[PDB]
Amino acid sequence: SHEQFRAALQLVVDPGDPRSYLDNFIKIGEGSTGIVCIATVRSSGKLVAVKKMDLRKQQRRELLFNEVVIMRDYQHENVVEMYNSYLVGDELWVVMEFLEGGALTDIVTHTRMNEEQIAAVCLAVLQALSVLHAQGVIHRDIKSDSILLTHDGRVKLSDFGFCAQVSKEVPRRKSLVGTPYWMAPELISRLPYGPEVDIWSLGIMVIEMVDGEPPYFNEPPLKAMKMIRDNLPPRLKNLHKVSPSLKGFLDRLLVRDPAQRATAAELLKHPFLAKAGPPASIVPLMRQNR
Ligand SMILES: Nc1nccc(-n2cc(C(=O)N3CCC[C@@H](N)C3)c3ccc(C#CC4(O)CCCCC4)cc32)n1
Repeated sequence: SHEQFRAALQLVVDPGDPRSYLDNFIKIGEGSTGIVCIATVRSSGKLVAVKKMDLRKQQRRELLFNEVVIMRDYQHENVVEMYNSYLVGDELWVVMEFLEGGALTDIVTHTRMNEEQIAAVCLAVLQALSVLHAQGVIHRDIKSDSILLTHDGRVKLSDFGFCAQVSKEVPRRKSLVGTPYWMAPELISRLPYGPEVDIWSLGIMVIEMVDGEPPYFNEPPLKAMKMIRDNLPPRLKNLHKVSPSLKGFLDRLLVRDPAQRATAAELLKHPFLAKAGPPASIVPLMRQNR
């Protein structure tokens, strides 16, 4: 029931009304399960971002739990920091860090990134994924929209609306959740899957950074959704533009066998991630000056 769900939420969220100390709401997106705004904290003049998700308009209402239960003040240098969570009226509100460089989607649709910057983004994603897999969490929707930047080129991971916990005891999942063009091959076929789905999506995101779109991004969602199931790993339309180091690194990502996919903890020792430029390398890719 709606009311039982609201009651359960009120036991984990911070009480009261955040509209007391927030104003100048500026809308910035409609991402995953809710709209995302920016507000100023009048008590300080600082800026924060606010994810508003209405319980009434949800496919699965049970998705709202995880990001306030799993990502409850979990700190990490490469993961968007959540400050507070409130239940306002009929919507759940998440207040967090304001990442000012936009999403990575804006860069891959407008410019071409050199291997030195691809390695930077990947180093950050794997750094955060390593810890997230050790603690038992799967992102389950890693893609361009899930990656935010600061003004200084630092990269953080976001959009945990689809994440899940595995930990000990039961260690797998079988839920068909995410974005169609970015998911694993043992996804569309319901099979017990662990953190490795993320890694696969990461590989597809690598493809993004090389071409500006996931394999079969031109086909409608189901038209490609089924299309990847039988096929072998896709390959980039611009493979001639990528060095063999990137190609090897990516060849240990888009492995069809989940038991022969690489693990983020073991992917950090790879050679390609020596090409990782300082975060400043990413800075010229943002809209300040392309
Ligand atoms: N600059 C800035 N800063 C902070 C947030 C933010 N942001 C914009 C979103 C948005 O709508 N986008 C993304 C861009 C492309 C567009 N198509 C759609 C968006 C969606 C979800 C979350 C999330 C979350 C958490 O799970 C992360 C861990 C802690 C709990 C909350 C954040 C989002 N953007």
